[PDB]
Amino acid sequence: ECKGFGKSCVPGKNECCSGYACNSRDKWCKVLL
Repeated sequence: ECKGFGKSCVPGKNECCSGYACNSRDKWCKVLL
Protein backbone atom coordinates (compact mmCIF):
# COMPACT_ATOMS: atom_id res chain seq x y z
CA GLU A 1 0.00 0.00 0.00
CA CYS A 2 2.64 2.59 -1.03
CA LYS A 3 3.56 4.78 -4.05
CA GLY A 4 5.80 3.18 -6.71
CA PHE A 5 6.94 5.89 -9.18
CA GLY A 6 5.15 8.98 -10.59
CA LYS A 7 2.36 8.81 -7.96
CA SER A 8 1.15 11.79 -5.85
CA CYS A 9 2.44 11.31 -2.27
CA VAL A 10 3.35 13.31 0.88
CA PRO A 11 7.05 13.96 1.57
CA GLY A 12 8.01 13.83 5.28
CA LYS A 13 6.83 10.45 6.64
CA ASN A 14 8.11 8.52 3.56
CA GLU A 15 4.79 7.06 2.31
CA CYS A 16 6.38 5.86 -0.98
CA CYS A 17 7.38 2.18 -1.40
CA SER A 18 10.78 0.97 -0.07
CA GLY A 19 13.46 2.49 -2.35
CA TYR A 20 11.38 5.43 -3.69
CA ALA A 21 10.99 8.76 -1.82
CA CYS A 22 8.62 11.76 -2.18
CA ASN A 23 10.13 14.89 -3.81
CA SER A 24 9.19 18.61 -3.66
CA ARG A 25 9.18 19.35 -7.44
CA ASP A 26 6.27 17.14 -8.61
CA LYS A 27 5.02 16.20 -5.08
CA TRP A 28 4.97 12.49 -6.09
CA CYS A 29 7.03 9.28 -5.75
CA LYS A 30 10.59 9.59 -7.12
CA VAL A 31 13.55 7.16 -6.90
CA LEU A 32 16.54 8.41 -4.83
CA LEU A 33 19.21 7.59 -7.45
